Amino acid sequence: AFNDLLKQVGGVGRFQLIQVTMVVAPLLLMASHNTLQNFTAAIPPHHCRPPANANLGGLEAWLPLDKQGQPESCLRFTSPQRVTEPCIDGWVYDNSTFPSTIVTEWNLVCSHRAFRQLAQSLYMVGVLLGAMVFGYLADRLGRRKVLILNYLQTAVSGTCAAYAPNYTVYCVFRLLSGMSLASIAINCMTLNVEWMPIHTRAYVGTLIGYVYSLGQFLLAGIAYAVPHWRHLQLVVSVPFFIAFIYSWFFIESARWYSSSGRLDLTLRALQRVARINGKQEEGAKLSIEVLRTSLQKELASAMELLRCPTLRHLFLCLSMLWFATSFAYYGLVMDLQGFGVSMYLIQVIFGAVDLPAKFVCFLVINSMGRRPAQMASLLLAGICILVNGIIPKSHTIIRTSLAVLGKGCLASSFNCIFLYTGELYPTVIRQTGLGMGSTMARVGSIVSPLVSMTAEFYPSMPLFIFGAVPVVASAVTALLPETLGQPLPDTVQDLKSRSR
Repeated sequence: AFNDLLKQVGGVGRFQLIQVTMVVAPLLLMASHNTLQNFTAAIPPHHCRPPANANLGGLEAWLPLDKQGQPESCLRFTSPQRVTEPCIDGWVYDNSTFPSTIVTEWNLVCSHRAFRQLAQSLYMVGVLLGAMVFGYLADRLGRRKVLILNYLQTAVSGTCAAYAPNYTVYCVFRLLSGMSLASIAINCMTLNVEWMPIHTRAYVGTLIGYVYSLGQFLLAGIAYAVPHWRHLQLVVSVPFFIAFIYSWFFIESARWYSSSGRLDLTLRALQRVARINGKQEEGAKLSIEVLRTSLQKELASAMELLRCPTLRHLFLCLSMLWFATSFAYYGLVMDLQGFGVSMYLIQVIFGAVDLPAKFVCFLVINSMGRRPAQMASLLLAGICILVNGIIPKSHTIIRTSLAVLGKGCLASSFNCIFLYTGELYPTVIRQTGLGMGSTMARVGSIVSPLVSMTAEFYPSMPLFIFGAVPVVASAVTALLPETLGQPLPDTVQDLKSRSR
């Protein structure tokens, strides 16, 4: 087995530490890139600019007032103070907090407000495309080469977005940045796991969860330090140039070399790692014949998820769970400005709640089971979001606390569904099923900004939709079997025997 060779060349040695750390470091900026528009697309207060030929009755004589006494954002009087007209001459933006965003840069307000959400969706479209395209590319070219390309693409596209001369160019490059960043996240965990012993593989996924949580803190600090969107976009993008330079020194996974029919490449990688780990004597004992015997034994389709009636029910129910969790998650975390508290503080608190959420999810999963944990986390998240849509916006502390609880619950939902999905699918299709679940989540993050556009017509409709979907999904979990205390199924036959 390949695990025996890995233990022979050092187990979790110096090479594993160095390479895993270097590969995992860009996931710190992953959260910044995923939710950057909260700061780069922040919406400052705005109103119509008065006619140029007019002399400032003053500005108040030109602006109709809303029900709360504030000037209207999208209408001005045709004559100084009652015929209203849109902002023909543009808008005046309050620059006290956010001096420059893509909203102020390209006037993404009023009838053009939806372009802000379209840009977010196009980013998530790139994330979806990058998962599929670079998932195939990593298999043909290897994890190391694709990571090298992804770092360069992320650095170049993110920098180009910072220097975009118009909205269209910004969207194109944001989409390209999402393409490579999705591959970075996917191939970071594939490359690191393939170089780690099987009994340490769960720690790799756990460490990645801690890194993403730390990235939310990092975005808060960077955005607060760098308010200007062009500078902010640039500053989270150029670190990937550094990763691109040192990624050349990555060692491709010996397991991928063997699966590609290159044992001499497998041998060279293993001996290099043995040299780094101080196990040169063990590495010098390796040979193509030794590798051939060990990997002889080790060396279904996604359509079977729909062709098999037994696998179809699980796939459909899990797809709803994966979709809803992501759909509600990005519905909530991309609406930071809507809580009335400073977005930097909320971003900090949102990152902090991930840690107790995992601990509480860990406690519930092992005690009650995966199904009640998945049910409760989705149900409570939905209720929290739904109640947030009812409470008036003036109650900032209550609404923010509910949002934090809802965000923590959805983080627990993410933690449970990944573990639940693997124990639900048989070993023949488990990797395909986990990939299809992650795909459904990526679809949810595409749809979520689109639903957010409905706030233009009904201000509270997005929150109701973001809350209703997980509540419905919480009922879907009731159709799933409980996996706590069960052996992992191997074939679809095991699935039917378990049900019987």
